[PDB]
Amino acid sequence: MERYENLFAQLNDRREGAFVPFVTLGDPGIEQSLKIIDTLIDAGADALELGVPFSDPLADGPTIQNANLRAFAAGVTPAQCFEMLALIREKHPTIPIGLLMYANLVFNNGIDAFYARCEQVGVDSVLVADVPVEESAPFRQAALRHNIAPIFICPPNADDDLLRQVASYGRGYTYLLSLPLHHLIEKLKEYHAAPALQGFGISSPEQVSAAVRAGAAGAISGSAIVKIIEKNLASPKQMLAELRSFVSAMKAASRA
Amino acid sequence: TTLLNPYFGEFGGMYVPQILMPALNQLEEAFVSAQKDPEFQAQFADLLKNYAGRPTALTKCQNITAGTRTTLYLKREDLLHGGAHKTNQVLGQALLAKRMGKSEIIAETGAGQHGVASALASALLGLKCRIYMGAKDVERQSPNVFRMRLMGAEVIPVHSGSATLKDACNEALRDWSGSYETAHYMLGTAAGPHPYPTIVREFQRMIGEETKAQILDKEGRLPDAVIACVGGGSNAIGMFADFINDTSVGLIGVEPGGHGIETGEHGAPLKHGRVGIYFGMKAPMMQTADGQIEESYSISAGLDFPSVGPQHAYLNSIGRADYVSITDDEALEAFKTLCRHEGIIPALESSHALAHALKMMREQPEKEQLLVVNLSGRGDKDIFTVHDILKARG
Ligand SMILES: [Cl-]
Ligand SMILES: [Cs+]
Repeated sequence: MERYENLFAQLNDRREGAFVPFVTLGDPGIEQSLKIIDTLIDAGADALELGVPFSDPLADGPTIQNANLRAFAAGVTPAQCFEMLALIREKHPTIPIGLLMYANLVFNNGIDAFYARCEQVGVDSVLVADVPVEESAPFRQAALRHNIAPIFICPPNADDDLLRQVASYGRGYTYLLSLPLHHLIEKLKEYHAAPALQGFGISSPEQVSAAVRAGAAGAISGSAIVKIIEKNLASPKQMLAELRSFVSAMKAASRA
Repeated sequence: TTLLNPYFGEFGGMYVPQILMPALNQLEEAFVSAQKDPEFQAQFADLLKNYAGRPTALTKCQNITAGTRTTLYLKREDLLHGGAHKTNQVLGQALLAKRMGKSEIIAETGAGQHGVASALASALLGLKCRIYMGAKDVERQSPNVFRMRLMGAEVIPVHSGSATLKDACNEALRDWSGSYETAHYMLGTAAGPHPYPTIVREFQRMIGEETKAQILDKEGRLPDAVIACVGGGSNAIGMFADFINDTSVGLIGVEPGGHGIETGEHGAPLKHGRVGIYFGMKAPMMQTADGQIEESYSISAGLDFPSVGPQHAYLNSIGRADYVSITDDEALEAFKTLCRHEGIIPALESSHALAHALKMMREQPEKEQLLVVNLSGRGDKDIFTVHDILKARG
């Protein structure tokens, strides 16, 4: 499987950018989460970025902190997330699925065992939020041994040595956080990095169009989707319709 | 990559989001040059001597060891300005922040002692100070919150998560990722990402340096063992550091046993937790079987840190230092004994260390041994807690 290469190859022949929603697995319940994800795909999401609830998500702001709390209230465990991942993959054979992890859940039962389990359920990529490239060697080596793409964040304060490490070590895509933007994309394709997805504060269709025009292969909406869930917790049917309208509007914006 | 080793054996590291790595590299470089800078060393020593009260006394206990062959000394960090050893390292870190051109201080606190210490260092040195505190801990430590506010610190409550220390440790990191240009993160113990385990040790190590000179002056020999309680590890590693190469000196760290190890309600990650990755380090921690991070439990709020400094886990693994635990009840008894026989009210934290020294003495009363306990703070802050427990019992 190279779902990301296939996704980007087709997107580029259709001169589209990728739209990638983030959502926490099991938020607000396991069954409602499974329906949220099916709505996001059907409305036109090109790939998925999925969080596993962790007790101490020190790299996340309040919207994702509350999403984790809702999922923990529903009894969601790492093992139940993996069960959910197998179901999603069974329904949707071609969409790339990326996990956003914290290092302790990857380390807990053995680094190699974690990536083996991702390969088994058909996960395509893993970003470990609290592992910098300097500490990444055992993680990305385990990822490569199990045909998992290791995803690295390229932050705004990145220098050149970081760009070269990110470009050599990453696969699938580069996670871009917001040095001029256009210059970052160009240095990254200079160093033959995986296609860059812009992931900072992507809230409106106009931002999706800007990212693609600026040279990025697409955009990740890192919390605007979780806000829609938070807004509409009491009305599940209004939740899915708002999610459907937002995602199709954002995905229309990627058609440049 | 880095100037110093971020690892102690297999423990430690810099497990932070990529965005914080430049801040840690800047901090490590400033620390290494401050350490080679006689001007920095003299400013630091001047503050410790003329503002905080160093050197602190080394008191020989007169009455507590009667009828045994133990000689017990107490290193009196309870006489330090602020009433706890924390004052040593916040002064060093505040001078470091100024050296780096920073003007703001971020700190986390649980029981409130680190927040008080950071607030007083910030007021002295002209730094604006904001302090994150779990709203559970705000409610339960309103004396310490008033102190911080009197000293001009901005206190910010955290309701995220379990709203305790660990969740305050997270929001301080989020703040610092955006503000490290102008703000320094004043971490409260000898844990977290490199270079903090190294910095806090070096800014606490005078405890051991003084103890060694003081014990050689008084007894003409090194102690058989030095004993210190271990919440995050800063007071213990500060006592230990200068004795590490004196391999005849026992090093004993004491973790809180809570209601008993077997109850599951304790705070002893080093001996009874499991290695994991959190708060920027690979270290033993309190965690569930799924990899979620639990809280410690102890009667003393100051031993609430659910992990331990990585240098301690290293020292344990190679057998240089031994780690034990002491229950709530053993600590309470030691608290009462020091009051009645020596006229010193110890912190409930420090009482765990003293309780283990009393155990060594009582179990083998004819063993000749020279012990030093690090009395990491005074117990005025604990008298209400102790009073209520003793009323609830009789
Ligand atoms: Cl003095
Ligand atoms: Cs601890």
